[PDB]
Amino acid sequence: TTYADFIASGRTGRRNAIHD
Amino acid sequence: ESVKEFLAKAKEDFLKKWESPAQNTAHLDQFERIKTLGTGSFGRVMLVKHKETGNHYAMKILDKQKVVKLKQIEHTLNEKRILQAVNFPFLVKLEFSFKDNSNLYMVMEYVPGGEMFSHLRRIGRFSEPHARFYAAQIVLTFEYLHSLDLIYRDLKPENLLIDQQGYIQVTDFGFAKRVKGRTWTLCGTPEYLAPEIILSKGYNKAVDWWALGVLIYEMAAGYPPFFADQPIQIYEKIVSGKVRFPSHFSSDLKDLLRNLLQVDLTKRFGNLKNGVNDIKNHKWFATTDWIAIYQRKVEAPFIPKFKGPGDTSNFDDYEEEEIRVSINEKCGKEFSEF
Ligand SMILES: NCCNC(=O)C1=CN(c2ncnc3nc[nH]c23)CCS1
Repeated sequence: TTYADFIASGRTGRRNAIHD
Repeated sequence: ESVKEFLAKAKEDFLKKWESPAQNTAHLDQFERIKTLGTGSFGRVMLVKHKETGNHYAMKILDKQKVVKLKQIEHTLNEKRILQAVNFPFLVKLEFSFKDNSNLYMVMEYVPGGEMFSHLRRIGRFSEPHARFYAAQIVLTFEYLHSLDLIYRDLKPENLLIDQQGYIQVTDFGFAKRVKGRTWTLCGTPEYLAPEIILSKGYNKAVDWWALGVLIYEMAAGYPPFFADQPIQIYEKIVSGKVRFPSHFSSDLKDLLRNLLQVDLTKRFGNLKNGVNDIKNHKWFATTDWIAIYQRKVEAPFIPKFKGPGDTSNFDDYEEEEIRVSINEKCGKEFSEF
């Protein structure tokens, strides 16, 4: 499931901004 | 056209503060530090108590040398100039600002219910009426901000706080900018970037309406429409623009999202001739009373559980660090206007 894929991903915590 | 009349007077109030910004309105010694509520690349935010009134506030601390190193001087001056000038029920209030030898300080109203991010991840996803309640508040806030020629550029659940009555308070204006033309800075958060930002095109306020589409999707689904383990892979997904919706999304929600998550600027809702009213009058918002939302008369679907006056259970725990103030002034010329 997409939910399962998200929860196993590295981006479920607070996400940092980019300013590149 | 009483929205039109509200906004005309809103602009006159903003411009007076924009042209003559408040400066140096408190001092670090007037506050007792209680607890770190948040900390990352963006800086550090602490719960503090104002000694003379006993009021509680959230104090953002920025290291001047780190701002210079990240080349965020102008963005930081943007943030304080803009935040001290705006006034809207769903924007966090800037109560004081000041600087010392080492740091910049922005003292904001303390919002005890925690970040929407926290509740969204724990609960999993919001029901459509619950997500619609928050979305309506963002729609009105962007209408207010954009009429002042402000672009927000960092919408995400991490920047939305929940107050004691369950309403949203937008925080972190680090990327906000007053601009009438196009602008070009690559900034924001990967999952929320509109395609034109990624493609280095020059862009305008339409990127905020794209970000609203990502937020509504993330609230209603529990995950964002474009995710992957690394940002480069996220950008590839965004620029193709193929969105799949969960089977439980209503037909109206999918239609609103196809018009917000629209790569074609000539078709993206918010950006057309009819402006924000294409969104306000969409079928998904048909049960929404926009005036009652603004007046905060709608009963909120979720009320934070709050025990003490400076109770912090709704925020995570962080390693407390010192607030070191060097003996010598750092970056004096860079931040003279702060
Ligand atoms: N790019 C992420 C930005 N994150 C923050 O700005 C933080 C804000 N926090 C606050 N908490 C309570 N009241 C507040 N008033 C203003 N900010 C407040 C703590 C969590 S992190």
